[PDB]
Amino acid sequence: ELTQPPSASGTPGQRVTISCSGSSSNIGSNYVYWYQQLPGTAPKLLIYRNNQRPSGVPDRFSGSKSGTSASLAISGLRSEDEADYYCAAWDDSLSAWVFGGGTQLDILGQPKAAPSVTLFPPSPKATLVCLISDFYPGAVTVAAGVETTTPSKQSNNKYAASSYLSLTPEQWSYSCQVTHEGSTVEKT
Amino acid sequence: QLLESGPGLVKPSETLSLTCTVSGGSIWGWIRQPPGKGLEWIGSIYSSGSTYYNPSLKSRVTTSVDTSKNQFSLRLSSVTAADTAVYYCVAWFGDLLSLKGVELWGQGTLVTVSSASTKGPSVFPLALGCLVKDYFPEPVTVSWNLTSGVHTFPAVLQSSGLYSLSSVVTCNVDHKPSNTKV
Ligand SMILES: CN1CCC[C@H]1c1cccnc1
Repeated sequence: ELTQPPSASGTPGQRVTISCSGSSSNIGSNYVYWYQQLPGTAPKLLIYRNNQRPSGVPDRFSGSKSGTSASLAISGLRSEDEADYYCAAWDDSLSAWVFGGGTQLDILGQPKAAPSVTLFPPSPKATLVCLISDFYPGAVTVAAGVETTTPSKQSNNKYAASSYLSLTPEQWSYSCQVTHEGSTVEKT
Repeated sequence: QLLESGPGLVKPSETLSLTCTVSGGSIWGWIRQPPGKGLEWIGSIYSSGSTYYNPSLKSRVTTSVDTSKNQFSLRLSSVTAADTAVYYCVAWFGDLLSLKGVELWGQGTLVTVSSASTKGPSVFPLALGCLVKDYFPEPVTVSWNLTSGVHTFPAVLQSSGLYSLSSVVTCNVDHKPSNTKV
């Protein structure tokens, strides 16, 4: 439909380009739109009419279109630019709005960070809550009745996860071991 | 942002209904995003009345606009698990006064298609923070009294099919699908 690379990366202070490839019936004959989407928020329109910025959008974002291809350019990259970017256009043969698959833009240069770990005891039942925050890169290992979340990107572009050990009050010291880049911390 | 409303839980085979408030515009439409996936166009209605739908949603979509009451609406009938997504309403204005390229989006409403019942969460103190456990469906929102040092973590889905999450400060729990405030 509209095809975008799944991934891009850029360096703070530098530039990135995100491509969007379509056909004569869409990009070839209609205006291209570009969106920035941060996780868990609505898309925000960055570009309309191929190359125009809505009021309020920084001039660091620019757009262009040649034949059946379009590109979003971002200069003076900052960490907060880390987001999913989508292209969109009307398609004449389909009579439909079509969207690109999105390009996940990652911003390089983040230092390694050890996880902040907090373990809460139980306050009828018993749940041990291990909370893991502010780590980078976004992978950790935690060590019956264990349920551990996948790593999710925080709004500051570091990572978080939580682990939950379910026990009966009769079963209930206990320890949460969090491993990140060979380094393990225990809470008890 | 546009004010988007409607239930966050729909049973399979029943109808999903959402509404947004908007003053004016040129095109009103709906877009959705399944968990971990891209943006999918549902349908658009133009100020002409011309209306267009995603053909894969066969005969299941109905969109409408009532400009005189400042609203537009989506109905999606006969839903299945495949219709679980965050749904957005969108209103295109374009170049307005001095303003240019105006497009407004609803905040996004998670609709989960499931035959399981709503279940309000049980809230327990962490000592600091709060534990919000055994609820369905998503989401819960947690506020305190305080905005600094507050970290609310994404929920875990336990083997019971129920969710749990925790919010920490370095609590006002709200579960709209069960209408519970702790
Ligand atoms: C003009 N917008 C650009 C991409 C989506 C499109 C739009 C907005 C509102 C209703 N339908 C389509």
